[PDB]
Amino acid sequence: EVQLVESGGGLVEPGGSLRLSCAASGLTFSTYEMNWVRQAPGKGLEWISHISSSGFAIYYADSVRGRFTISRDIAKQSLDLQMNSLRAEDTAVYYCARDYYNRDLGYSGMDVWGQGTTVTVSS
Amino acid sequence: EYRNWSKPQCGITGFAPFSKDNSIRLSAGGDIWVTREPYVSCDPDKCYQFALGQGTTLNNVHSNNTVRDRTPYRTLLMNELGVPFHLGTKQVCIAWSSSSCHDGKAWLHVCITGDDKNATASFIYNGRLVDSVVSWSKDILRTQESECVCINGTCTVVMTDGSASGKADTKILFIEEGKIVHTSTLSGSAQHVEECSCYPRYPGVRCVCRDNWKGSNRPIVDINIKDHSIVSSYVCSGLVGDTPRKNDSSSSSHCLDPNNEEGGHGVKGWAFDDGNDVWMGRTINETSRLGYETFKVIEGWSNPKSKLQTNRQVIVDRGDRSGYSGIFSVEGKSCINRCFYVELIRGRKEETEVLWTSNSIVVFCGTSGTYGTGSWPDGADLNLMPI
Amino acid sequence: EYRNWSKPQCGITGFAPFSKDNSIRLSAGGDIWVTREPYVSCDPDKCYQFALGQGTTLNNVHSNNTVRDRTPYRTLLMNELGVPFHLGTKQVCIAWSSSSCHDGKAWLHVCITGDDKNATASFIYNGRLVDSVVSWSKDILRTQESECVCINGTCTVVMTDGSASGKADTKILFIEEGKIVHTSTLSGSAQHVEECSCYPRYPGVRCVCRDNWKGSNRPIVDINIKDHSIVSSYVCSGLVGDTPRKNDSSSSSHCLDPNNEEGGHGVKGWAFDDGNDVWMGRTINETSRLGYETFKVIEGWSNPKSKLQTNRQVIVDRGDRSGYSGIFSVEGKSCINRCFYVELIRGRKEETEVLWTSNSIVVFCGTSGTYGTGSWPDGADLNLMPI
Amino acid sequence: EYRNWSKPQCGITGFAPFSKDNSIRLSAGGDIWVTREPYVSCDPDKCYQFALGQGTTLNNVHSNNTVRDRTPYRTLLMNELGVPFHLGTKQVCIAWSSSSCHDGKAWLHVCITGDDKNATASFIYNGRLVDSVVSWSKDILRTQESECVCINGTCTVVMTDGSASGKADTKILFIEEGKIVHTSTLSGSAQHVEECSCYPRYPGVRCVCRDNWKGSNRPIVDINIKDHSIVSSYVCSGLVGDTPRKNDSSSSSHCLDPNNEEGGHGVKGWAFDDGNDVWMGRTINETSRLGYETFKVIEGWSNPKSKLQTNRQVIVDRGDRSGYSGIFSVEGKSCINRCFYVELIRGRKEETEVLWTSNSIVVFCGTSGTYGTGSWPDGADLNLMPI
Amino acid sequence: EYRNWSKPQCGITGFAPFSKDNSIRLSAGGDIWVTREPYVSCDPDKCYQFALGQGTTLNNVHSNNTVRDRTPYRTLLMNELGVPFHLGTKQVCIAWSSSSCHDGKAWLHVCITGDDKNATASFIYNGRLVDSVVSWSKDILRTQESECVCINGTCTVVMTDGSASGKADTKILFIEEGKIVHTSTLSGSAQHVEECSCYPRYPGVRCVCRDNWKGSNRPIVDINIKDHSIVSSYVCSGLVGDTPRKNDSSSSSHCLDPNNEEGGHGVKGWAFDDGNDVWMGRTINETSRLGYETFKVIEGWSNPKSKLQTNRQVIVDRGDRSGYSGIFSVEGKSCINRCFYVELIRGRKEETEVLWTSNSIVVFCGTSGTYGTGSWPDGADLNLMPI
Amino acid sequence: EIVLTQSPGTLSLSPGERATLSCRASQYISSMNLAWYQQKPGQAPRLLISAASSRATGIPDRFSGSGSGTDFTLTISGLEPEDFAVYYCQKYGSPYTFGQGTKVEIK
Ligand SMILES: *[C@@H]1O[C@H](CO)[C@@H](O[C@@H]2O[C@H](CO)[C@@H](O[C@@H]3O[C@H](CO[C@H]4O[C@H](CO[C@H]5O[C@H](CO)[C@@H](O)[C@H](O)[C@@H]5O)[C@@H](O)[C@H](O[C@H]5O[C@H](CO)[C@@H](O)[C@H](O)[C@@H]5O)[C@@H]4O)[C@@H](O)[C@H](O[C@H]4O[C@H](CO)[C@@H](O)[C@H](O)[C@@H]4O[C@H]4O[C@H](CO)[C@@H](O)[C@H](O)[C@@H]4O)[C@@H]3O)[C@H](O)[C@H]2NC(C)=O)[C@H](O)[C@H]1NC(C)=O
Ligand SMILES: *[C@@H]1O[C@H](CO)[C@@H](O[C@@H]2O[C@H](CO)[C@@H](O[C@@H]3O[C@H](CO[C@H]4O[C@H](CO[C@H]5O[C@H](CO)[C@@H](O)[C@H](O)[C@@H]5O)[C@@H](O)[C@H](O[C@H]5O[C@H](CO)[C@@H](O)[C@H](O)[C@@H]5O)[C@@H]4O)[C@@H](O)[C@H](O[C@H]4O[C@H](CO)[C@@H](O)[C@H](O)[C@@H]4O[C@H]4O[C@H](CO)[C@@H](O)[C@H](O)[C@@H]4O)[C@@H]3O)[C@H](O)[C@H]2NC(C)=O)[C@H](O)[C@H]1NC(C)=O
Ligand SMILES: *[C@@H]1O[C@H](CO)[C@@H](O[C@@H]2O[C@H](CO)[C@@H](O)[C@H](O)[C@H]2NC(C)=O)[C@H](O)[C@H]1NC(C)=O
Ligand SMILES: *[C@@H]1O[C@H](CO)[C@@H](O)[C@H](O)[C@H]1NC(C)=O
Ligand SMILES: *[C@@H]1O[C@H](CO)[C@@H](O)[C@H](O)[C@H]1NC(C)=O
Ligand SMILES: *[C@@H]1O[C@H](CO)[C@@H](O)[C@H](O)[C@H]1NC(C)=O
Ligand SMILES: [Ca+2]
Ligand SMILES: [Ca+2]
Ligand SMILES: [Ca+2]
Ligand SMILES: [Ca+2]
Repeated sequence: EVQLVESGGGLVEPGGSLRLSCAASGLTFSTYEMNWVRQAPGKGLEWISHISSSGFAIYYADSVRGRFTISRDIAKQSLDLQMNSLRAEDTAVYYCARDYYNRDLGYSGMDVWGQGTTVTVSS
Repeated sequence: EYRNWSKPQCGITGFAPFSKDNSIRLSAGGDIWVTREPYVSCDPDKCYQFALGQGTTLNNVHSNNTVRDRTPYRTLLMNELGVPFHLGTKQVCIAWSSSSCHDGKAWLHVCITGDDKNATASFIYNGRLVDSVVSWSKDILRTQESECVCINGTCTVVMTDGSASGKADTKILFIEEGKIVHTSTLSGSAQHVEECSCYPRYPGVRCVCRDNWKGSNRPIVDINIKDHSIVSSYVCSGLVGDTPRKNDSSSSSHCLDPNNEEGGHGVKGWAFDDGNDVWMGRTINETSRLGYETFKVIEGWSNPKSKLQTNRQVIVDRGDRSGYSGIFSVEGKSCINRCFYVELIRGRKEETEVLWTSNSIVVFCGTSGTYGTGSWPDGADLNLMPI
Repeated sequence: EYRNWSKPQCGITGFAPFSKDNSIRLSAGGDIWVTREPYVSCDPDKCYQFALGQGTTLNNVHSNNTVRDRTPYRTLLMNELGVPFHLGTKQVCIAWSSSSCHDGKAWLHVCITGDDKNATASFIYNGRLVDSVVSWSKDILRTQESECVCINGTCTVVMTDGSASGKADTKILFIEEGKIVHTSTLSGSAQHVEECSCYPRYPGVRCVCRDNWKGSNRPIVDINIKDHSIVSSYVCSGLVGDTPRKNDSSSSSHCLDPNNEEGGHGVKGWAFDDGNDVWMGRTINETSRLGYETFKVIEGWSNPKSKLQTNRQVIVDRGDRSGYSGIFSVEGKSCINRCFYVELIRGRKEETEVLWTSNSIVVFCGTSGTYGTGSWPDGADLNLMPI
Repeated sequence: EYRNWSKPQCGITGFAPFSKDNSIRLSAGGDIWVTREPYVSCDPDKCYQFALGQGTTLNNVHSNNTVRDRTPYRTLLMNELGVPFHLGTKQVCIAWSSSSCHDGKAWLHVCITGDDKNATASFIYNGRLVDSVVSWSKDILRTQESECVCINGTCTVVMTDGSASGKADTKILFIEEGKIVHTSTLSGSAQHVEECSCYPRYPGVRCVCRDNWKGSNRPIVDINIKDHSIVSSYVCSGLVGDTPRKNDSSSSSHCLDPNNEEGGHGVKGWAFDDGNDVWMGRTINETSRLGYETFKVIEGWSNPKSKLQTNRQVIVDRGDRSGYSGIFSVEGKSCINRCFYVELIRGRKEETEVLWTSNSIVVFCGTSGTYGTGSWPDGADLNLMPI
Repeated sequence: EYRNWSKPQCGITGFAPFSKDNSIRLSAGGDIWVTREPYVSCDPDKCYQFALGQGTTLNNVHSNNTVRDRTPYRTLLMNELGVPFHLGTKQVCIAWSSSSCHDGKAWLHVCITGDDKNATASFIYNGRLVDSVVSWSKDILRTQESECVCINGTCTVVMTDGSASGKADTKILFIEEGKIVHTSTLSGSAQHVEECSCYPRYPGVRCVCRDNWKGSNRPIVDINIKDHSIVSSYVCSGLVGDTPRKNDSSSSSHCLDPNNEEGGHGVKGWAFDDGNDVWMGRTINETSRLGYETFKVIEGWSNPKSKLQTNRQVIVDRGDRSGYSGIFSVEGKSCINRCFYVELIRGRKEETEVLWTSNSIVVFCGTSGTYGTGSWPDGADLNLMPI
Repeated sequence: EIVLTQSPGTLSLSPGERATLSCRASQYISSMNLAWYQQKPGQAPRLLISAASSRATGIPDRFSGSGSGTDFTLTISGLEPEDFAVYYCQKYGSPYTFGQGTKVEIK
């Protein structure tokens, strides 16, 4: 029905910038660690960014480090990813996802994923 | 007034039934806390049961989705041993990890709560917040989940911080009346030391922990309560006690190092030593937390390659659910007795006919007399319990 | 500090109402334990009620089919006399058979649980598991289901093991601070001994038991605390107290041997002696346990063929349900008073408009004053009570 | 040391709010005992509330038709002042009539139960059944329904036995540690005496009773505990306190005899004396139990034909149900204070939108300071309460 | 035996989690009192939580419309820190305003109830109603709603009576064993004083109040216990703590007078001083009671125009509801520690998906060690709870 | 780079049978941090297994992954029409890493 929803993807010329927004109700950004993970058309899933529960500790993949920032603003309990200096390698279907790590069970898994936002970087 | 556990260890030939709480069975009718990670500790008069409650009862809308272990709402609940966690239960601190001592004068509670990365450990003594510590490794700070041990007023708490798949800093904290007087970093042959079951092996404390990286045997931490010197090794018996583990026909220990056998994800447990033999308890199933048996391995504390079991008991039937288990020592008239508790977990993540996760407890104590057979499961029928 | 019961016996002309718990009536609205086999015992300050709870409340899905008497979930519940077994009740041991003493210093609990054949009796003193015993006859090990008696710290517990319908082994255990110091095999003229109601007849203990082999009169066990000597006989009165029994026109006794009259089964009950007369209590019905009356048989402790009652009382009306009854002694200012309790059973044992079985209790104590008439049934209406 | 009540009486200018239980309001959600006929009594440390419970809770099938006062199931419930009668309440005796003392060492309970014609009064002291008495007039034996008074260890209890409307036999029983040491038949000018509110007017006890036969003024019984001397008279004030009573303008008293005005019933109530003035409390309505006001009649303890109030207070308003009220004395630092309780009855006795009858209590104590106005009804809304 | 709070103040670098009650989460299944206006106070052994209950439980038809603050049914509830307000909670006085002390010997309760115009304040000490006062300004008499402070047996209570938003009379009452020995009218620069959070700044008491008239800064009342001399001023820090308040960019203080900025209403809060710096706590929001943060303003107790925070903590997240907060001091081994409590309000007047209003509490204490981050909201989900 | 190779390039099997997919790690990885997802082409990846043996809620007990050390396996007792999708390993850590992708096809 309703869960994590991400939006804000669109066609940009290479070298541009964009901001992607995932907003969620109940599947809050308060309780779970969040992750952005993308998929090139017909390729394997590539994890790109990880944000902790408190939105303090941030990790980025090697590919997107230094051009992308995953950040959260209290507005509607939501999290955004700011992309700058994009390239043609970044066409994908970006996903927002939530995870937890139990100290007694281990990785919960990305149980809830968004619907997906299609990004095509071209001129 | 202080308690120094100076007496010898009682002669143990086995364990006899001591207590049962029937929490899940009573939760079907009545208001009972949703708990997990329990333990038992005794002041010089009687014994108390502790648990980490999820901030809700079981016949509650908030009882859904309680399989998570770190929420802002979990608190530490304390009753007398036997009284179920009803709505009159006193919850003694905010904690999603906990440990508790009694030094002969007042209760000590170590309570960890807060953000996973940046967390806080409050040290509460005699109803005061005496001290506080922050995460050193900026990871999930966690502690024994069972009782800690005090000798002559100095109590000892083992706290781990870091990842299993990574560098974990374990420290031993020496507390005096709630104030942390010393802190020793762990040193020895034990790479990982989580969820330790400690007991006073006068003149010191001996803890049997869980290894979650590369180990199906249990670590051993020997704390010198006086010189604050730490020694680490592994339980030397060939019948290892962690789960997941190997099948006994194919198992082994190293007495110094992890065995590197089905060492991925352990279960908290206990073990202690009777001369060279080791008294230990583990789940009967080797892969799931199903059943619980205790036995004695001959020359198991000082010889790997020993697989001579004896005095085996089946506390929980192999087809029934168990969980965390731990040890606690009781001062007798002429010696120190060892008891253990088993946590019987019921609910979501293994039984998908309910939306909640809770536990019951069953408590046994060592005996120098004779005993029979039996099996004391939780007994709750989840197919009927209210939804 | 120890209790020695040295004072004489109080002058008893009858019994006066002392307590009522209204358990079944309160169970219709509210969370009340499902219990059976209760009793009463007093520390030097006040009195406590004990019961064997089936690990569930009455408005519970688990309350179904609770007519069984040996399950892994039954525990021993203890409150103050008067407080109903609500969800805050402390359950003090795992037991499907039980007995309890207070020696003037701490409580002693004898708790039997486990497999019918191979069973375990735990002896718990002052909140410690002090001792443990296994079945000797590899049958249903069982005990008094009422209070035991301590004189000079030495407490005495009567435990039977072996077939109910047939010869069986009975032992008397002498316990000191939870430790079993001696064990005497039963010897005398009593063939079958079960569920004894014991009282301190200083300088010893006198127990009136039930005979489940052919009999109808009650056995008597005279234990001597100083020398662990044991004497056995039968209650000599011509008005026998067990149920089933004959009528009252054509029944007898033998003062040494079972009378062999309608001795197929029995009911736990009590009796004591006032000089040569016997004060006794039994059910009003003789082919079922319905009603409860107490009276005095003149020269009933020394002479069979005596059927001369006096001071008859109707504690529970003849159309209402009763059950196990027992005796307990209370130390007065200048003498020792005798009280009894009756268990009023309500359930699917015999009434099939409910799926559960539970009990209430009614307590009377002896008096040297005057008293009236009355009847104090359970009062629960099961046609309306919770399904 | 025993309560001797030797200090003077505190200066009283009025009464200040002290406690409220909100029993009926909490009974709508939660398990609360169905009670009636409450009172308050204090040991040298704190104060306790007592009631006669009908053996059931309010959200119960057995709560149906609980307007009857004499059933085998009513017991005496005791909590601390303030704690509502929840399911953990200790019920201290079988009683459909009751009274309670504290002599400075232990509690004394007088409990009457039994068949209507032939009824028994048990005297329980320090948790023992110490004594027992039978009906002397073979009628409804009954007692104060409020606290009794002990001085130097010797308590006094007023017990009536005989016709509801007509001549009846009233006795004053002098009890020492639960044992009845003396019994004085009532003598004086008071013809019918029931439900007395007694207070220690050192060196004796003064009781203000109800005349249920031929007066709307209240009787006075002056018991001297030291020499067993009983004197009887009537409250002399022209503003009489019983209900039903005649309108203030047309009311009278006689200071020796019943006034013969609307004396065909009554309500337990209280009054005491401040010099020549009388402090008293009564219902606002003169033909029902609606409202409750206390005031002071000037020269009302010595002069009839005096109708000069002062210091009037409205504890409960004129459209809100009230009921039994009574007095109890509290030992202060330098004097003896007088407090009263009002029972707020709510139920099918008069209302007819519910099938049950219960009560709530409101407690006030005398003050030497100033006070305001207010009204503290029960507050329960029975149009919405359980069905 | 008396308590003088003579020790210095503990070194405070921040506050660590101490307690949480989870009242609303447990109310969804359970019997929890509908409360508001809570606080915490400690006797020399442990700590207790107090609240003003509306005379009903959340799942009770009477929970309807409980947003009112002055009803005849509100009472003062006292449990032990941690125990939720279940149905066994002792309610210690009739009060819609309250305050509580412990002088080292017995508890003192100040309880205000009555009609709004003419109201009464009862002073209860050691379970006795010792004193009583009437409204002096014939308006809503009200008091601190938090703990009062006793030094050498003399306790001090600040009571206001008069205009809600206008000049009002405020008095400081000096009580000795429940008796009011002195009364000082307020004098100084503070114009409106309400709901003061007082702490023992030996040799006197320092209270930080709320200005409901023309200020967003908090008043300060310095009571010298020995000479009964009162001094008044305002909290001098440029970061003001009342809500509603102006932006941190544009807020001001006067250190003597109200700032005349967004001073129309307010919220009860706290502040204390560490040398020249001020430790304070407030809602993160400046127009609603949402969130709660504590921090330290450097030279904030002596210098206005200072907006230099340090050691900021977020006790309750910005998006979650908070309410009244207050301070209480705990005697340590070598110094006096400061703790605070936050009231988390949930229900009507804002969240219109339920018909009730209640609160939970979260308690923190100062620490000389280190601490992490976190957020401890109420956690109740009102979309699923019963209306 | 702890490169998880999912060993079967494709199980390539006939319907209604067991399907055994593999996953081999470069170095000894603790089995706690590993999870298995079903990505049906066109939808979000759906979790199947966590902690290398634990099943996800709403997922039938048919799927039972296991493994340890360096190698892990996912076993499907019976294939059904939906089961035909891509299956990915994933490992918690800095950084996360997925697998190359294992498909299961009809006939
Ligand atoms: C108010 O409360 C009180 C307290 O509860 C009630 O009092 C109690 O009432 C019960 C029931 O009545 C009494 O118990 C009964 O006691 C009799 C035996 O006692 C009687 O007989 C004694 C012997 O008499 C011999 O001598 C006389 C001449 O002197 C001869 O005529 C006789 O034939 C005998 O040879 C006698 O000594 C007793 O006297 C005592 O009491 C009187 C006052 O009543 C005093 O004056 C005396 O001084 C003395 O104190 C007395 O007369 C038992 O026989 C009763 O048991 C039988 O009866 C039951 C009912 O019928 C029955 O269920 C039992 O089976 C039993 O059966 C008898 O009858 C059968 C035929 O039906 C026979 O088959 C059977 O063998 C047997 O014979 C009973 O035990 C309590 O003693 C009495 N308690 C007290 C303290 O007083 C009182 O009832 C209540 N009143 C009201 C209004 O309700
Ligand atoms: C705030 O709270 C306080 C409580 O703390 C409230 O105060 C209380 O208010 C009630 C209600 O008014 C008072 O009770 C009433 O008292 C009168 C008697 O007291 C008055 O008369 C005294 C007699 O004086 C007469 O003679 C002198 C000369 O000798 C003249 O000067 C007088 O004018 C009189 O003619 C008089 O002495 C009293 O004043 C003194 O005493 C009081 C109290 O101690 C002090 O406050 C004063 O300072 C002063 O020292 C006073 O004037 C009773 O008569 C009232 O009872 C009647 O009214 C009832 C109303 O329903 C009714 O039910 C009764 O039947 C009774 O009826 C009277 O009137 C009927 C009229 O038809 C007659 O038919 C009937 O026969 C009878 O005459 C009542 O008891 C409390 O005393 C007072 N308590 C205090 C202050 O402690 C205050 O009201 C609240 N204020 C607010 C804002 O609401
Ligand atoms: C809080 O900040 C807001 C946003 O700037 C202020 O709103 C403006 O304040 C300035 C004065 O500082 C005015 O000139 C503007 O007209 C205000 N509104 C607009 C359109 O931005 C607000 O007044 C500040 N509050 C204070 C004074 O603390
Ligand atoms: C512990 O204290 C006891 C009592 O003081 C003493 O007898 C015992 O020897 C102490 N233990 C040791 C070995 O220090
Ligand atoms: C415990 O205390 C005793 C003295 O009572 C002392 O001899 C012993 O060394 C202490 N043990 C330790 C190291 O805790
Ligand atoms: C009552 O007892 C107290 C304490 O002993 C004593 O001071 C007082 O004089 C006694 N009063 C009388 C008259 O007995
Ligand atoms: Ca392992
Ligand atoms: Ca028989
Ligand atoms: Ca009358
Ligand atoms: Ca303001």
